[PDB]
Amino acid sequence: PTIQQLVRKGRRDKIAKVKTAALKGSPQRRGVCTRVYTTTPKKPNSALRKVARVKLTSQVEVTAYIPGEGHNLQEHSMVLVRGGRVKDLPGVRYKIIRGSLDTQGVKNRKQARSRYGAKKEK
Amino acid sequence: MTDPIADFLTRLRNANSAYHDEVTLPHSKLKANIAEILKREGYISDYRTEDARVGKSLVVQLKYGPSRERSIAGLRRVSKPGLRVYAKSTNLPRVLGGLGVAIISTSSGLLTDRQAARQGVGGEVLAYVW
Amino acid sequence: RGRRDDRGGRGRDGGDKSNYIERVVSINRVSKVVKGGRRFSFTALVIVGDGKGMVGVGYGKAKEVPAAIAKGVEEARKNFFRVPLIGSTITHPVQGEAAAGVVMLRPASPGTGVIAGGAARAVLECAGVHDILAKSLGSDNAINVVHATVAALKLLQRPEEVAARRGLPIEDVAPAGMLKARRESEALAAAAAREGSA
Amino acid sequence: GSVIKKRRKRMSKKKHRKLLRRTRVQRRKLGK
Amino acid sequence: GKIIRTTKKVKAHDENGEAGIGDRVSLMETRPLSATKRWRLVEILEKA
RNA sequence: AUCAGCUUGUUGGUGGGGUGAUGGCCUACCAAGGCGACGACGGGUAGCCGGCCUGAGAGGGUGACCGGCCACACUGGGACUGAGAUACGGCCCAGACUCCUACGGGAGGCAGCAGUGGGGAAUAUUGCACAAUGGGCGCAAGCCUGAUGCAGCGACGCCGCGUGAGGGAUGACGGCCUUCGGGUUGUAAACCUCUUUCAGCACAGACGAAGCGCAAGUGACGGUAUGUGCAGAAGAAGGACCGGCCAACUACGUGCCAGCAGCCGCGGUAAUACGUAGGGUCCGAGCGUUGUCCGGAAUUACUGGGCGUAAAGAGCUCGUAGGUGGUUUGUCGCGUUGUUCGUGAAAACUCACAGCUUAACUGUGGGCGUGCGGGCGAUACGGGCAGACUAGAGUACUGCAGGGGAGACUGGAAUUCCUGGUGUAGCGGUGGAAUGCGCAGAUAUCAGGAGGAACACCGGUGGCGAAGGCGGGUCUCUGGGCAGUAACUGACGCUGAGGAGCGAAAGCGUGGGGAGCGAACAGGAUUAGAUACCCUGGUAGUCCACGCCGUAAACGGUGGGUACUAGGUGUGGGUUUCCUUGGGAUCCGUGCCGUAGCUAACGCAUUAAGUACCCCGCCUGGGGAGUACGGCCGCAAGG
RNA sequence: UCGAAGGUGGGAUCGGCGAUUGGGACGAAGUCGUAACAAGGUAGCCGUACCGGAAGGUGCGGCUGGAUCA
Repeated sequence: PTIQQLVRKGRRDKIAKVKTAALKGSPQRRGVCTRVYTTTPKKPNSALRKVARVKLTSQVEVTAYIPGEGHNLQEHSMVLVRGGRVKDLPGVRYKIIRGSLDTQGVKNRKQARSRYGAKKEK
Repeated sequence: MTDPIADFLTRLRNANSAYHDEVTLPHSKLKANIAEILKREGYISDYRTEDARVGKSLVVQLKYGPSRERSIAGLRRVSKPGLRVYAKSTNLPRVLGGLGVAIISTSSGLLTDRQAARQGVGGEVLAYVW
Repeated sequence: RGRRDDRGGRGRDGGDKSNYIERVVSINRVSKVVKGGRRFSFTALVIVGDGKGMVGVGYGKAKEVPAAIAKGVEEARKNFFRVPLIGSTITHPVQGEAAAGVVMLRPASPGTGVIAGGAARAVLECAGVHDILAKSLGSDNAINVVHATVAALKLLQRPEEVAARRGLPIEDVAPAGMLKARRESEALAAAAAREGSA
Repeated sequence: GSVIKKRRKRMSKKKHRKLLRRTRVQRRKLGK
Repeated sequence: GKIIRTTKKVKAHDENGEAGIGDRVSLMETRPLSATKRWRLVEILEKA
């Protein structure tokens, strides 16, 4: 607007808007899991979601969601947390890899098959 | 009063939009050259220069068609003070695919886009009319 | 628009002349609250045209979908619109505006293809163009981009018309490449036309 | 426009004013 | 595309003190004569 | 700039010194500057580039391989040697660490190639050769070379090839649906011929070497590549997805569960959206996920956006830097432009061609290298200089209108109290009442007195002021506007980041004043309950003097300037032509209606939100929040 | 003379933790009222001051993004 006003100062982009604060710009981080409690979502979607809060190696304290039917992980398992997005429980935006370092792949999973980590039938 | 030629072409867009027969202007050299170009391309019909309060004046009659329809389908000042747009010879910007014309004031005077192309000189634009 | 494939032993399906190209752009059920509930109706934005470059724009209101489509066909039938071209291209870059609909319609060299979004792609696929280059800026809609595209095609004019407005002998109105494209397109009009006579 | 925007803004403003009533003293002394 | 007017406070060397404030002096690039005195001026045009 | 001042070898001079060379590089004296809102000095991050990725381009991201520069070599100083030094595998010192020691003292330095531990989501062998190319020393032979040449390892990437071909039914077995007819898998399979790349086993076996060598030999890769043979369909397919976008649907199983999901959203016993099955679709030695970037995003809009009500016009002016500039003659050639020279290494990129069975790949020749510097040319436009002009701007002169402002003096009606009459039981108040004032003489009425504040009527869609704002009168001092003439000056204009000034009400300080009204504060009433409305009382305040504060729906929700674009009708100020106050024409003002044009719509519409130019402010989803932190101003409230 | 490390000193500045405390976001479903939207039952809103368990109430000036029309 009034191009000398842009020669003075103007027209810069807004903000990087970083999605995940896992850290480092790293795709997945292994982590020590603690207190694997099960929660209640927002009002149109009522169920019990199986989350676990994980202390990423990156020293931060986050809370990840465990996809699949059940979780092999108990207290102090070395779960490999990737970044995802679950709308449904507020503040949980990370998903634990199933078929990983500690948490075994989902058993009798026969159709989804890459997610949930089920190895092929012999 | 900050731009002379913007008031010129502005007065041609208003007098063209409001179905006028003629228009009156403060005469100057650059407006005389632009009036001579728009004579030579036929966007206006003819202009005459009067003597008036103090200075001379430019009375342009506008060229209409087979009914009330207009020949100048627009003006747009591009080499405006504050962002005076310069043009090398590679491209005298083509206007409306070539159907419109570009009043370009090179070192040889004032030319159109086509004359700036063939004679091999560029160095300005001014407003371009279609 | 379902269950159209049918064979009838009746009087006639009344198939006849004017086998034009007809495109249905969008259908959104339009609701109206009245005392005790909602009254659903239907709007069909109907594009019709022939491959010369004559375009219609129809806007059908009915509480059935093929009824609204047929009323859009009859309304665009009532209201056609001539589009000037060069070969199968467009003449020169324009911008059309229907109150929020911005569409830039720019020509291109032949072979490129109609590159436009779905509303402008509909209005240009019904028309006589095969190779132009458009874009729909603003308003993110179907009705305003169709109507803005038709206003953009109203800002078109012939090279000859421009020459006529300025009282100048062509050559003197166009540049030369576009006159050569006039020679190419009229030459293939002569070839396919004289192959049409025999 | 609507007065709803105006009133949400004003709710914030009110709450803040109250918060400075009650902490007035405390801000003076904790600051000094 | 705005044609920006910019300034440049160079430093320059008069042996004879021929120039004063407000003048139209010439310049020419030299050897580095001190810490940022890299110009000497010949044929001063107009005095004030 | 939530970092505004920093600097004393710091800025310049002279004499020395030092250096390969100029020089606060150094030193003694002398002078006292220098650098900064074109962001100095500080803070944060970062090797820079040819390039790469993305994109229509403009631009955005990035700096891996390959190539060019720079900086460093355990951390931090220092010189020496030398043509040349951050001296990685040199020296000296001080540290931190590892190790040897007979305790006196020594030794180390993978950010060379391998390799180990650690950290990590994650990144390879303690390989073979100097045959080729580069490098060193040597007369040469030759010797050295973890540069390089190659090999190993990982679908880590890009490209190519394979897992067969042809025949084959009114379409078998099996599977799952079904309207119980059948339908799909499916020409697919079994079978019947045929062909074998690539893996397999044989035998032959390179080019890279117009090389080196005076020796007779010499290829690390290598018995590899590649040939010619033999046997036989023979050893060779998977992953995602099938509500919508978005190519692709049916059944069974659980029925707000278990789960799904990129967003919209699917699960509450008939889910094409969850799990399994058939089937389909899309890719294919891969296919999905996560992360990071560009794109779509015209969603920071130079190209290419906006600000009446959607986010967005500073409360209003004056003015510093800045940006911008009417008419016209000359000159300069700084912007602009034309042309030629030089340069923009190679590679990449693009076009053509050649080479490898093709391709990726590699090479040759153009173009690209959007730029910069030198020479020569042009002078319309911008600018500089030197001039000229009167239309913008300002001044003089003649009038004219006005709650423009400040100071001073004064006027009456009304309310309240006071003294005194006249005079009695109620007055006041309300939707209805009661607290309340009365019976000690109220309210009522008459006379007089005090005191304060506000100015009925004129007076309204009206005047003036930049905006707040301004109405009893008179006087004194002072500001602006408008018109007319054109007498003068001669572009002195416009805007204006920061900056100073003015700025309702409430509030604040010190000193006055205090009738009416009146937050807070009481009582009464209403009510479930009123911390409320309504009633009775009532302090700060409202008023004046002197200062603060700086805020408002400070609103035309519309920054300032300028030119133009059909009209119609009111009213305010002033000039003139005509009828002779009426009408016209004109300049300035303020309203109502209305075309064109504009707008998302309502609306605006010569007083633009229309058509254009100049400068400023400001906006970038909603909350969080005009809040924290920090600073500035303020007596504080707070801004 | 210069001089790295070391020592003493008082500060700048960037953070981490801190008992307690302020507010903020989300949760359903709880308690209390009903402030706003219709003249929302006292038109609403802006500034400011004061008060109140809370929404709020009142004063002073302003505004139509106000209503019916005395």
